[PDB]
Amino acid sequence: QVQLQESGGGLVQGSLRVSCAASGRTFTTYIMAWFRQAPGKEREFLAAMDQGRIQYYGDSVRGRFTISRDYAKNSVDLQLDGLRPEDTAVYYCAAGAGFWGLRTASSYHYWGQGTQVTVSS
Amino acid sequence: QVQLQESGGGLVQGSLRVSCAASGRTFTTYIMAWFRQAPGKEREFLAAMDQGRIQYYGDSVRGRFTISRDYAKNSVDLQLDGLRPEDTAVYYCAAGAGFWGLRTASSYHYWGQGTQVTVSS
Amino acid sequence: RDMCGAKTGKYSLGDCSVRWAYILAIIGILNALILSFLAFVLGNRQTD
Amino acid sequence: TYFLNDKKSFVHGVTVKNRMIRLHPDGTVLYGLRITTTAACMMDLRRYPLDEQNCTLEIESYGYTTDDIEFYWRGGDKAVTGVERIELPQFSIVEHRLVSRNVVFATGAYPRLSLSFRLKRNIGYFILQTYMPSILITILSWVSFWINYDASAARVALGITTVLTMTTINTHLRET
Amino acid sequence: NMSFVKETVDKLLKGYDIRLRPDFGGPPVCVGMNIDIASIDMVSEVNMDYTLTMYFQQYWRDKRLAYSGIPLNLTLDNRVADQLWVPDTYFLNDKKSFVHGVTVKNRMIRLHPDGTVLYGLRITTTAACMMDLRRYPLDEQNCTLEIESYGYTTDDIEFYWRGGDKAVTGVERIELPQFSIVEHRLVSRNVVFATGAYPRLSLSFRLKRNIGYFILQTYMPSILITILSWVSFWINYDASAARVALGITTVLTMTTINTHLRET
Amino acid sequence: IKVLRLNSNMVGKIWIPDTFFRNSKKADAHWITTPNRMLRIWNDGRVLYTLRLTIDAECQLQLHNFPMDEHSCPLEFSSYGYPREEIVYQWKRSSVEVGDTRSWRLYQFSFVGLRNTTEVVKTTSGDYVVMSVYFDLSRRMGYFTIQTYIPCTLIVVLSWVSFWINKDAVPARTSLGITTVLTMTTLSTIARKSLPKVSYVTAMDLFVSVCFIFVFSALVEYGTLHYFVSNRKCLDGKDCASFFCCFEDCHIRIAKMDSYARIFFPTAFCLFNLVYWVSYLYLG
Amino acid sequence: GLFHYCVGSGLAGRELTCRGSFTDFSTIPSSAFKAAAFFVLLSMVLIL
Amino acid sequence: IDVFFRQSWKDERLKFKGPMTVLRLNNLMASKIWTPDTFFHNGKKSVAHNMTMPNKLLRITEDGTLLYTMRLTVRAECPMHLEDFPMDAHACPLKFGSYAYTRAEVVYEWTREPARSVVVAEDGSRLNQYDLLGQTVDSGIVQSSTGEYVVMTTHFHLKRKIGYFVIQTYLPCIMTVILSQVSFWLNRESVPARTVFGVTTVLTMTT
Amino acid sequence: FHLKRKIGYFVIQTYLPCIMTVILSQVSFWLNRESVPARTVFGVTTVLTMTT
Amino acid sequence: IDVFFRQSWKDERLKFKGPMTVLRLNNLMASKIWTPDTFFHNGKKSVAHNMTMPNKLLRITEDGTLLYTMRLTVRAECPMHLEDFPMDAHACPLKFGSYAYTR
Ligand SMILES: *[C@@H]1O[C@H](CO)[C@@H](O[C@@H]2O[C@H](CO)[C@@H](O[C@@H]3O[C@H](CO[C@H]4O[C@H](CO[C@H]5O[C@H](CO)[C@@H](O)[C@H](O)[C@@H]5O[C@H]5O[C@H](CO)[C@@H](O)[C@H](O)[C@@H]5O)[C@@H](O)[C@H](O[C@H]5O[C@H](CO)[C@@H](O)[C@H](O)[C@@H]5O)[C@@H]4O)[C@@H](O)[C@H](O[C@H]4O[C@H](CO)[C@@H](O)[C@H](O)[C@@H]4O[C@H]4O[C@H](CO)[C@@H](O)[C@H](O)[C@@H]4O[C@H]4O[C@H](CO)[C@@H](O)[C@H](O)[C@@H]4O)[C@@H]3O)[C@H](O)[C@H]2NC(C)=O)[C@H](O)[C@H]1NC(C)=O
Ligand SMILES: *[C@@H]1O[C@H](CO)[C@@H](O[C@@H]2O[C@H](CO)[C@@H](O[C@@H]3O[C@H](CO[C@H]4O[C@H](CO)[C@@H](O)[C@H](O[C@H]5O[C@H](CO)[C@@H](O)[C@H](O)[C@@H]5O)[C@@H]4O)[C@@H](O)[C@H](O[C@H]4O[C@H](CO)[C@@H](O)[C@H](O)[C@@H]4O)[C@@H]3O)[C@H](O)[C@H]2NC(C)=O)[C@H](O)[C@H]1NC(C)=O
Ligand SMILES: *[C@@H]1O[C@H](CO)[C@@H](O[C@@H]2O[C@H](CO)[C@@H](O[C@@H]3O[C@H](CO[C@H]4O[C@H](CO)[C@@H](O)[C@H](O[C@H]5O[C@H](CO)[C@@H](O)[C@H](O)[C@@H]5O)[C@@H]4O)[C@@H](O)[C@H](O[C@H]4O[C@H](CO)[C@@H](O)[C@H](O)[C@@H]4O)[C@@H]3O)[C@H](O)[C@H]2NC(C)=O)[C@H](O)[C@H]1NC(C)=O
Ligand SMILES: CCCCCCCC/C=C/CCCCCCCC(=O)O[C@H](COC(=O)CCCCCCCCCCCCCCC)COP(=O)(O)OC[C@@H](O)CO
Ligand SMILES: CCCCCCCC/C=C/CCCCCCCC(=O)O[C@H](COC(=O)CCCCCCCCCCCCCCC)COP(=O)(O)OC[C@@H](O)CO
Ligand SMILES: CCCCCCCC/C=C\CCCCCCCC(=O)O[C@H](COC(=O)CCCCCCCCCCCCCCC)COP(=O)(O)OC[C@@H](O)CO
Ligand SMILES: CCCCCCCCCCCC(=O)OC[C@H](COP(=O)([O-])O)OC(=O)CCCCCCCCCCC
Ligand SMILES: CCCCCCCCCCCCCCCC(=O)O
Ligand SMILES: CCCCCCCCCCCCCCCC(=O)O
Ligand SMILES: CCCCCCCCCC
Ligand SMILES: CCCCCCCCCC
Ligand SMILES: [Cl-]
Ligand SMILES: [Cl-]
Repeated sequence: QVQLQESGGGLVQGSLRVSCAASGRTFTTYIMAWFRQAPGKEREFLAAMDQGRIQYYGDSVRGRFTISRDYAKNSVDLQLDGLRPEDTAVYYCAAGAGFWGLRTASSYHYWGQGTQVTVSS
Repeated sequence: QVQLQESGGGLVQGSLRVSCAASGRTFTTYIMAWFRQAPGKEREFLAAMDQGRIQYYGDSVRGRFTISRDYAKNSVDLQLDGLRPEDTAVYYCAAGAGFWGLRTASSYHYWGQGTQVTVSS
Repeated sequence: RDMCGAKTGKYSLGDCSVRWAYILAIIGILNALILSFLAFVLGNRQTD
Repeated sequence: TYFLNDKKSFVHGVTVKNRMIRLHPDGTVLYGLRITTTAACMMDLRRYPLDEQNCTLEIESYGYTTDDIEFYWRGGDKAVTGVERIELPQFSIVEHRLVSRNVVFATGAYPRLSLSFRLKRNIGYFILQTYMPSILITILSWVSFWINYDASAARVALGITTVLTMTTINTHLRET
Repeated sequence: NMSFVKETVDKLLKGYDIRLRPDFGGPPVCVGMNIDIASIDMVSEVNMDYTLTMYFQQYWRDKRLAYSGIPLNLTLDNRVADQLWVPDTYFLNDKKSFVHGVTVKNRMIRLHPDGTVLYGLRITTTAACMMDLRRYPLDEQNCTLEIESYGYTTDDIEFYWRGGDKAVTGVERIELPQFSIVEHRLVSRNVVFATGAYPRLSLSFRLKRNIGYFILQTYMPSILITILSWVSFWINYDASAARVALGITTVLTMTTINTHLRET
Repeated sequence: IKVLRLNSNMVGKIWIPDTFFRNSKKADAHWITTPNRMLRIWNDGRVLYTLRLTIDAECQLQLHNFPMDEHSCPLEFSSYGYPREEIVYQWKRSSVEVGDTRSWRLYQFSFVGLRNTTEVVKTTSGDYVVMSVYFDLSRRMGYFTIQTYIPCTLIVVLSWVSFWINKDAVPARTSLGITTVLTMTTLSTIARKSLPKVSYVTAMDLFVSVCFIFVFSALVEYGTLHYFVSNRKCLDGKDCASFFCCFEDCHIRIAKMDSYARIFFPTAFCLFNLVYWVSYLYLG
Repeated sequence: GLFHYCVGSGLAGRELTCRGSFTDFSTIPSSAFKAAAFFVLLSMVLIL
Repeated sequence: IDVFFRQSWKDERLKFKGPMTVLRLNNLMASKIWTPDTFFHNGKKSVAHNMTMPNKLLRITEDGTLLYTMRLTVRAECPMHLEDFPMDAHACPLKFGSYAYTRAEVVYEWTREPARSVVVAEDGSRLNQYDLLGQTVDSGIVQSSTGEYVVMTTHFHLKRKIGYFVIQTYLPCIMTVILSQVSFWLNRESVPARTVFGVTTVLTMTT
Repeated sequence: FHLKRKIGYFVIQTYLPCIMTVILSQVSFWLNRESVPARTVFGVTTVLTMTT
Repeated sequence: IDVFFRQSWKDERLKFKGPMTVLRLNNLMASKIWTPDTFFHNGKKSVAHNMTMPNKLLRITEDGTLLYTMRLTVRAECPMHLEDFPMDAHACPLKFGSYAYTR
């Protein structure tokens, strides 16, 4: 059975690094992505990285968040810099084939449990 | 049965021509050679001609004797020029596929009766 | 028509001529009919 | 530079020649090419399909001896990248290795670099293809033992059919 | 004499701008085209393409290349085609093509006194032809070659079939083992892309597939196998081994021949 | 100096004829190690230009008599650009030479001979002198005899073996007949593989088709025998129908159909083989 | 003949171009020729 | 995939005043000027057609705007996950960008908005066993040993058609199973016949 | 260059199948003569195997 | 057969005196100087490898001795006599010589 563990901090005043490790399936040939869900708002696409090491970013978080992948360890990491109060949300790791997507959540079949992140001024 | 019929002069005081016609098998696709054996001597290589009209000669007879082939008639001819009384011997016609050979008698699987040649000064 | 000429037509030789195979086929017709009657007479002769 | 064990290679030429020249102020030249090359890999298939294969690329200098050119892997073991992202369907890359040495010919000694991969063949495809049908046919061949001795037609038909199926499996294997 | 011809050719080639078409600022250049179909080789169902060898000849007028005092059509060496301007013609549905190059580039360039240029090439091209196989092997297939100018719009270049409907020749001398050329057609029109409108000539063939091969290969054995399937009805009902053997044999053979056929 | 002997450097420097091979599907020169070309210029202005070529030339084959077929494949060449009024080709005294004819790559064919010709072909650009060399090739029977003829005859004999089995051996004889008919379908299918998909019957097709009828007639013979044995149960002044036809007696003599077939089928097959081979080898 | 036929080119020589084959009815010149060839074949089959 | 690949860029060195605003020049002029060194990241072996001539066009506007289009046949890698085969669907990429120029040197952008910047001809479908449901257009960055490069990507979403495999494998298997199950209706004393059923069906399923 | 063909592949893939087919055909001599369908199956299947 | 094909010959025109006894030069010099026009009589579409650069080397000695080597994938004819197949043995030739220059 496939699992996507996540790890990272919960509260910042700010820089952070949220990591995601996959088990039960090698995602070398899949796109690994990070999504974000704030309270009440719908799930939105933060970043994605492809087998060709090509990186796609959302407009809201272009130039701030940096996605990377460790293919040997089967993991995807997201470095977060320039945090703001509206960045408070649950951050989700996902893996998929990118059918009709690379930006739609429906294209990703495997999802992590989510990690809370909060920014306090 | 496969045979090689040899013809040519036997006595000379000189130029001479020895022909060797093959019957019973198509020797066009086999390398065809001429050998010499005086009494109390091992069969030595004089000349040969390949399927590609390429001619090989021994160092003793290079430039003196000339080998030619008629593939339509399935025959090999040897023109002997500059005959000398050290040249008297039995001349053999041979043919075969040249395996580990093309200069050794062992590689030729077909042989003729042989023709005597003598030079008198 | 190209081989023989314009005068050649249906049931008409024209310039061309019959060769040995056609007359041999006619001979074959005659021989076949003769052998057919010979076989009939032999079959009715065997019973006697 | 040339690849000794090459058989057929080309530089990609769309939209232009996939080639890069970059100069630096101190006279340093970076020269990049995008190359697809078919390299010979002689495989020992005695343990096939439970076999491991060494496949190497042999980079060498043709006209320049060690007195003229000296090769090296810049960055050491980090010189070669992207092996971790390769996902072959039939093989798994156990490891890769970089070697630097000198090779002597009649014309002189030349620098040699070797990039070698160890490939372990996957067994699942062969289990689905050959092993499991053979096991199943061998199992079916034992059904004759539960049939009476006087049912000669049935028992002989079953045995002959099992033999024929084994022959067809072997045939379809050898054709590929 | 040859000295005068050499001087005339050198004068024509001196100061000639290959970058500019014959009337760069003027009205469009009219280009006639004709084709001699040497052969059609491999109408492939699996690849959905056909290979077509032809002599493709273009005809136009370039007043820069007009000459006088030489009452001859100067057939020049094909190397000068590189120096002269020629249309940027291409085949849209091409997949793989080349100009034959033995003993030299099979290319012809001929100038006339009034500046007319005749430019011939020996071209073999593999052109895509998507075939509807619903009625296969009783199907009839349209296969086309789509000649078009790439860079020059209708404002710059016009295409026409030289000689009208007689522009394409050699269609009747083609022998296809599987197909018969029932008809060929020539069309001329315009095609609009985002970059502009371009002229388009189209040479279409209609191919009827021959049925004798399939009658020999598939239909007859299937009918004969069905008849041997019927043979079991005259066998005694208690001959279970025989009747089951016949039925199983015929059924599995029909499956086998169908599957073995429909791989190609 | 009477002759300048030169490599391929000046081939592009001097004028060269634009000779091209008309019926070439694919041709290419040789460039290893250097271009396989040679030039020789004599003091009188005679230029000799030689080059090595490998040509894949089309040859439309009529395979009606396959594998007893013979062909005369052409090789045509002419000037591409220059019409007959500008360049004229001509064969030399001994123009087409060959080395070892039967050491070539012709596996399925044997080289009988060759003949050269010249003609004028009219095209849109003009009239061109076309120079042709026809090579006569005759197919060899060995491979196809191994592959198709021997197995088909052997399967027909295997069908004949059914006549000697006891008619009460219903599954045995039925399986034998149907299996022979299967192996014929397969032999027909594989006999066509070497050929293109032509839409006419060849000699091999006719032979395999007749072998099919002989194996089907055998199966139908056993079916009829089994059904009728077990499942069902005026110059003479003679009347013409009695004289000629047979209403007397006749069927009744149905159990002896195996005895009839044992001699009938081999005789029919032998007659068919005799007429077939004689017609295809000698009379045509 | 019935299906096969040879014709000369007409340049003061033999040069007989030969075409026709009963195994391909497309090459037979006419339906009457096809019928005649079929009937002669049937006769051969009967005598054999 | 066969494409007209159009690029456009500003070159102030090539501005001119003349009788016409746009010089629709021969493709030979393209080689005499700078052009982008665009290449396909996942391309395997592509062809730039040159029959009869190089299938390129170059057009220089008076203001210095250059349009440069090429005709290409790109054979690109489309990795697949075949666990749902033949009921699987894929998103085949087509990714291109500069080979030598990094982000600070050359940046690619879509002429129109990305959805309309990639157009597929209505009659241009050479697929046999796939349906091209649509395409999605995007762009991103790639980090390599030589720097950062802009990579412009399209993803063509293909769905396999199951009819071929239904005819090829599923129906033979289904009728083979039914053929095997037919043997249950024969009497138990027909041992050779029922054994023939079983063994022949097993052989057919193995094949 | 003198080359000698290696026989092992053909021994594995042609000679042994043929020898086993011959042995399988000869096995039928040990069955009772009244096993007509069984011995016919032996003969026919071995003949077809040899043909293939 | 993949080969380093090496040739060598004297050319008096290319004599020199300098710091180096041998000039291990780029292969571009081969197109500029004369080289033998060797070809394979029984060859069939041989390949001169050109990755990354043309796999050739040229070396000029001070006395005018030229050494000229090239990497090739020669593809030659080996006529075969399959009567004793698979117990058959063959002798595949490799024949080469000048094209334009006689003995
Ligand atoms: C579509 O796009 C295609 C790709 O762009 C395009 O194909 C290319 O077209 C061009 C132009 O037609 C071709 O270029 C010509 O090629 C001829 C040789 O062709 C054979 O070889 C090439 C590879 O060429 C190398 O090898 C030959 C043989 O030794 C050399 O002669 C070449 O210089 C070259 O050498 C380099 O590469 C080698 C490795 O490959 C190295 O070992 C070597 O060291 C060099 O680095 C093959 O590609 C050809 O095959 C393809 O094409 C054929 C024909 O269609 C097909 O059948 C086949 O399937 C392939 O597709 C083929 O094998 C050259 O002879 C020719 O050059 C001569 O003429 C030109 C002018 O036209 C001169 O500029 C040039 O200098 C040459 O002339 C000199 O040399 C000759 C020969 O000795 C003399 O006779 C002549 O007088 C002259 O001598 C003088 O100068 C010499 C120096 O220059 C000097 O030494 C002399 O002493 C003297 O002073 C030309 O290069 C190109 O090969 C095509 N293919 C490719 C893949 O690029 C296609 O046409 C386009 N289509 C359309 C419709 O537009
Ligand atoms: C796949 O399969 C291929 C084929 O077998 C494998 O190839 C071989 O890999 C081994 C190691 O993995 C290679 O051996 C190495 O060579 C290096 C470098 O040698 C060069 O440089 C040295 C320093 O300049 C020089 O001295 C060497 O010269 C000779 O010297 C040694 C010592 O005297 C002598 O014994 C050899 O005969 C050398 O020829 C050479 O020019 C070397 O550093 C390696 O050494 C390890 O072990 C020594 C033990 O003494 C230790 O001292 C070192 O520090 C080091 O720890 C090692 O010898 C070999 O050359 C490769 N062969 C070929 C043909 O390429 C490949 O490895 C396999 N890979 C995979 C992934 O499966
Ligand atoms: C094989 O399969 C292909 C693929 O389908 C077939 O290709 C088509 O062939 C037909 C011919 O049978 C082509 O039709 C014609 O086009 C010509 C020329 O037309 C362009 O011509 C005008 C400019 O010169 C232009 O105005 C036309 O315009 C539009 O045309 C009309 C309105 O005018 C209308 O159809 C549309 O609005 C178009 O947008 C055109 O673009 C034209 O002259 C033909 O008409 C003739 O017919 C009219 C009656 O309609 C008659 O009055 C005239 O006197 C004249 O006789 C006809 O419209 C068609 O364009 C081809 N399509 C493609 C995509 O190539 C091919 O025919 C098949 N051949 C075989 C052998 O199987
Ligand atoms: C006792 C006697 C029993 C005898 C009964 C024997 C049974 C014989 C019937 C076979 C049915 C075959 C299916 C026929 C209908 C469907 C055939 C069809 O139209 O094909 C596609 C659907 O296929 C599909 O996925 C559907 C595939 C389903 C095939 C199998 C169905 C189950 C068969 C029954 C189970 C065994 C019963 C056991 C009884 C003993 C259409 O695609 P669509 O246009 O959407 O888009 C295009 C793209 O999907 C296809 O190019
Ligand atoms: C579907 C198929 C199922 C069949 C499976 C049945 C299972 C039982 C079989 C096991 C086979 C084992 C394979 C052995 C390997 C094959 C044999 C082999 O090649 O070994 C060589 C000897 O060959 C040779 O003498 C060549 C000749 C070998 C021929 C052996 C056949 C003997 C037949 C006797 C008649 C009995 C009649 C009995 C009837 C009652 C060794 O030499 P060497 O290393 O130098 O290489 C030189 C160069 O020629 C490559 O070998
Ligand atoms: C492997 C077979 C297995 C089953 C065998 C069963 C037994 C059968 C036996 C014999 C007759 C076979 C008939 C075969 C018919 C072949 C199919 C057929 O009729 O096709 C048409 C006729 O083709 C042709 O040239 C064929 C014309 C001649 C047909 C007859 C040939 C001689 C047969 C003498 C038999 C005597 C038997 C005596 C037994 C004792 C062509 O249409 P289509 O539009 O494509 O043309 C396009 C055009 O351009 C091609 O030139
Ligand atoms: C492999 C060949 C074996 C030949 C064996 C020769 C034995 C000849 C003895 C005479 C035939 C005979 O009377 O017995 C067999 C049957 C009649 O048997 P019965 O049931 O009436 O007692 O007789 C018949 O009804 C038909 C006999 C046909 C004999 C052979 C015909 C030629 C076969 C050609 C093979 C290529
Ligand atoms: C489609 C027929 C296939 C071959 C059938 C072979 C077995 C035929 C047996 C004799 C049939 C004629 C019997 C007539 C007597 C009756 O009325 O039943
Ligand atoms: C047991 C009787 C069988 C009677 C039929 C025998 C037919 C055998 C035909 C074998 C193929 C003949 C090939 C001949 C080739 C040639 O004449 O050169
Ligand atoms: C004129 C078209 C004739 C088609 C013949 C088809 C063969 C039928 C065989 C019975
Ligand atoms: C299809 C051939 C059917 C043959 C029937 C034979 C009947 C014989 C009645 C005595
Ligand atoms: Cl005929
Ligand atoms: Cl597809």
